[PDB]
Amino acid sequence: MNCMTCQVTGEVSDDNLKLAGGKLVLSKEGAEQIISEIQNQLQNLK
Amino acid sequence: MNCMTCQVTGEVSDDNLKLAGGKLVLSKEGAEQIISEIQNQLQNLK
Repeated sequence: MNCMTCQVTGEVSDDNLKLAGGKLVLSKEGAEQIISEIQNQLQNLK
Repeated sequence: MNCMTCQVTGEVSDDNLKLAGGKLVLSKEGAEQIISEIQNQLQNLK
């Protein structure tokens, strides 16, 4: 048996987040704004 | 064609960052740890 858990921290959420692959270019502030979107999706799905 | 720049902020970097994809599962704290890795890749090549 297995479950969706964080490989970097070990936390398990029902709304769980996924690692990057590169659909569009962002800078330092763009990437952190994606993490605002990602952490907001974990907090409540849009 | 055109230069690489942030579509979310408008900033350009020499080691510019890229959007999500879905490569492995993380939680809220794991995804922000990827932000630490991402912003560190941009910051270590200036």
